[PDB]
Amino acid sequence: VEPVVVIDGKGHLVGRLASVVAKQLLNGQKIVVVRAEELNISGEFFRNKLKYHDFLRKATAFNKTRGPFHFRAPSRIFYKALRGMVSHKTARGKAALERLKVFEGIPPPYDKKKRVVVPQALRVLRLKPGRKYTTLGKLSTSVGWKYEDVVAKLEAKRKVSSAEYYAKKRAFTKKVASANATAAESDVAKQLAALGY
Amino acid sequence: AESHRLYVKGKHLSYQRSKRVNNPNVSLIKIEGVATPQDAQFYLGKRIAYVYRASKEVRGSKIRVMWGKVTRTHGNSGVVRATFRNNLPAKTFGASVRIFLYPSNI
Amino acid sequence: HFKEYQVIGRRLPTESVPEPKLFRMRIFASNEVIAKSRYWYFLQKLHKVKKASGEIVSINQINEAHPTKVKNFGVWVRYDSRSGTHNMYKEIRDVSRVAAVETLYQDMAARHRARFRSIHILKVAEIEKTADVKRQYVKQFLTKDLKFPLPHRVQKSTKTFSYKRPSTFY
Amino acid sequence: TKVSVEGVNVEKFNVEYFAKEEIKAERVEDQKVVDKALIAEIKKTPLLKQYLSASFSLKNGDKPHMLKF
Amino acid sequence: NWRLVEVGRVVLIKKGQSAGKLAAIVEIIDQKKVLIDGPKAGVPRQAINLGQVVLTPLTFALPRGARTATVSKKWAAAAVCEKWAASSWAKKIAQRERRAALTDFERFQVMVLRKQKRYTVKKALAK
RNA sequence: GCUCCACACAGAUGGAUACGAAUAAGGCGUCCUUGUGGCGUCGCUGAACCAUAGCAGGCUAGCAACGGUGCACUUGGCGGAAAGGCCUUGGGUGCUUGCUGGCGAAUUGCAAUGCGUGGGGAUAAAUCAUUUGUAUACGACUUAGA
RNA sequence: GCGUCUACUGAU
RNA sequence: AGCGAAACCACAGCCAAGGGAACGGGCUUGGCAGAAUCAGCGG
RNA sequence: AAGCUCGUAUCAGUUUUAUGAGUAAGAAUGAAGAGCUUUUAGUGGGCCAUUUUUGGUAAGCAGAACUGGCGAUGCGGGAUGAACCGAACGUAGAGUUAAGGUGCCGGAAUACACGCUCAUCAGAACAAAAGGUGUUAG
RNA sequence: UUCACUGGGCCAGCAUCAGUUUUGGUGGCAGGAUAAAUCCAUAGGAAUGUAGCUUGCCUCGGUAAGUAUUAUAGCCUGUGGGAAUACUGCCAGCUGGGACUGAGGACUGCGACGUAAGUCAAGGAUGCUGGCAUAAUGGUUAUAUGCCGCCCGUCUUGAAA
Repeated sequence: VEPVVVIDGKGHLVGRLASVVAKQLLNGQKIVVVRAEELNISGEFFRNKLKYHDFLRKATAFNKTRGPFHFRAPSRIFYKALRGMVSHKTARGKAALERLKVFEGIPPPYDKKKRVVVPQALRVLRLKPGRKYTTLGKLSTSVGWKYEDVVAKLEAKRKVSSAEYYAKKRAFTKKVASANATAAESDVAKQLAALGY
Repeated sequence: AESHRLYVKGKHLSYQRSKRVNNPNVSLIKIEGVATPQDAQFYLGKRIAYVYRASKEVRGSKIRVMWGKVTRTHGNSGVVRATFRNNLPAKTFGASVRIFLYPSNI
Repeated sequence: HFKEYQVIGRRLPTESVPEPKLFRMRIFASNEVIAKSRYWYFLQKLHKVKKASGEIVSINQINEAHPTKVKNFGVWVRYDSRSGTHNMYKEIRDVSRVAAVETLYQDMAARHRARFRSIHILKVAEIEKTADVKRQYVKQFLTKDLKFPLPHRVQKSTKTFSYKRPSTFY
Repeated sequence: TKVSVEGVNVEKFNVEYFAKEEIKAERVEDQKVVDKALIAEIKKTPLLKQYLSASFSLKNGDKPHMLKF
Repeated sequence: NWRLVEVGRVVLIKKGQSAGKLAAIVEIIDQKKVLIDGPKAGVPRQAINLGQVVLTPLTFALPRGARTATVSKKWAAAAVCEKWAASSWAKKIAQRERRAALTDFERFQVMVLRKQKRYTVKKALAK
């Protein structure tokens, strides 16, 4: 129904989020993933790191650059995983993949726009409590991502520059809530209550 | 005034197919709000429609319309099989399609 | 679903010996055919009478007198695995015998990887008094006014998206 | 919603009532008579006139398979 | 602070033929399966798994192993049905059911009343 | 691009509807005891909120109103991550279905959805050409001249 | 770890 | 400056794994990378 | 291929019985298309698996009795294939299956219930005798 | 020449039909231990011991040890009373919805209804209507979309080479 769906990266499972997003993306639905640096992956951090340096040994013999490229950006690496879940070799797959956009954090104008989450892909709803998990934050930095510091630095400003907006909205809604509470008990108002409204 | 849409809007996923062979004669359509095959039973037999902006002005209006009918439910995900007197060009995978309420039976 | 059927054995009566040995036993199975097959298999090992010479007289179902009463069923089981056969004893807390045996089979498949082929039911009986439940994990539920929470509840939704990020409080 | 119909005669609107081969006067008179007869019934239920005059349309999130008619 | 399964706990069935009907826990069988009784609600006495039933935040006194008659007597004495109505659960369920049953004319009346209420609220604001 | 001459025209159908954050805890109000606090309450899915009535949505009269809102200016801040949007301040300009009336829908007849080109006038400069070496097997590149 | 017809090595 | 062949040519080429006698070059799974275009390690 | 009397008990990769260390059925089942004379093209091969073996050593193996597929064999599936599973074939419209599948590439439920396991590359023909103060149950 | 009626071919919508097939609602039957459940009564047993009472104790005159089998809750065993209901199977039961086929071509027959007359869903679609001659509609060509497709014939091939 929504022309564009913004999925919050925080708390999501990379494997489950990519699988569900791929099918929706292939059905003409535009999806914009945000906070890619906060995606969570099951298993111990060392375990996740282990299956990242494995493919360096097999890049290519004749010419290393003529083979797989070691990408470290949290946004693109998640896209790379989703790339393997779609028939990117076909023309339709390429067009569908163009719909998906991934950015670290929440860059504008998406900051002022609502975002959604995927209940069937939340790490907090599938991983057993107490089990080790990979946050993908230090992992990206541990493999050469040098933008984690900047992301953390400028994420606080966005939160600071957004908490006050919510306070102002809540203060504004108080007047509306009081008006509704005092406006109730009227003949017109009671009619809506009887009809389920 | 604000909204005139009477047709139900859905999405065309892909033709009925298998691991290797595909059958373009049976289209699969997704309908908003249909979660289970039981709900899809109401949408069976309805006239399906597709709208796209053509280039040549055949009759003043560039828009062109293709017609079809629902046949039966497909899968537990609420997908419904669709058939058209003119098969879709297969380039509309993931596009939006119009499903009319008529013929009504309620 | 599992079911309980009672079968008897009166292998064809030789001259001057009608109704021999009245071989009565109880069988747990889903349908009548499986019950009869398991009865024949058990007879072929407990004694030497073959199915060809045997004859099934009647098969009657046996329900539970109180299918709404929680009971601590005692279960004796003889089964086989990659090693030689060995008897086993277990206690299961269930309302009905059929449910108890179903859970017994599921547990045997879980931990012992056994199945219907390798599982033989010896006897099932109810525990009439407390403190007779040897298994601690079963006696645990017998404590006075046992109350426990269910933290971290799971939930499912038809929609593939949600704007709330609901908590698992429960 | 069901309005009373016994108060308006409809026996004249037979199959032959419609034919072709700039508005016929008798049809206009019959329509006016029918409207004036049904106005009395319509005036009973409040907001019924406005409800009829309002064109029906679907809204976002509507589920026709769940809507009750 | 969590809802605890115990004798006399009132529960709501989420799935099955008895969905939307209240029930009371008679005795816990194990961590996964418990026994419930809902004779006032009409659900027959039968065991059910915790997955198919959601625990409500209300409770009432009930002896362990109480039969159907005793369960009904305790249900009547505690008036848990009246407590359910005042709970947000019953209000939400009634609101959801009523909206789905609204006819087209009733829906139009709802729209008109909502417009009138919005106009009144706007008039009563920014005064 | 200033300008003249001359011709050519991957899927819109109400609203991406903004706090942070745990998931063995988290919001709203009360209430200062402003502390890791007391009290009522929320979830248990968005099955929600806003919005939606008028020939593809007209003309016209009255009441309450002075509220709601499309339109350009206007006092100004924020937004630098892919800033490209928010409003308020003031009148003006339309509507108001919040309420009460008058004018007409037909014949469409029982559905076939109903912004660039090829030629000039003025401006901008870069290769061509010469020179140069700081470059140089040969391309390429770097200096200088109305 | 350092000790003991696929390809471009200079190019448009 | 100008003239002016021949050998050969079913068609021909970005790679890793499977492919049975392994021939992989046209089958499958993944990763590559630029119309056009000099020049070669002592392959 | 041509001719005959035939139509049946001609018979049958089937089964049972009075009766072996098949005899007969005024038996069970099924095909109405069985024999006799004259001759007409083509045919002297193996591979894979099995009931037998000639014996097991790290290991050579040739000789050879038997039944199924390929031979001459499509199509669905095991993503990838001769030795696998179902299935053998007139062009077609309508619905249900088998193998094989249901997160995506892939058309199909991220279905229900029991517990099991965090592998420093778990999991989706051989070293398999032991070790763990690893875990779940007797 | 006054007129009145009427008209070829394309595909469709509508009502009811015959065949195939898919999925709902509902009623009536036979069996289980004449279902077992649940409920009522009856004689007994017990604690994971209901109340009362006793014994000592702080957050208060109630906190864990007793007598205690229903008391200021209830549970189980056997018996009697009575219905209900899951499951299975049946109805030559009723009632909708979703998809395709229209094939044959004046009566010879098998059947039902109806007093007869006649009718019918009874050995294959009947009737109304929509749109059109600058038509309706159809074909061809070059890309595009999803899938499939290893280059031809021969020859030693067990075959593959």
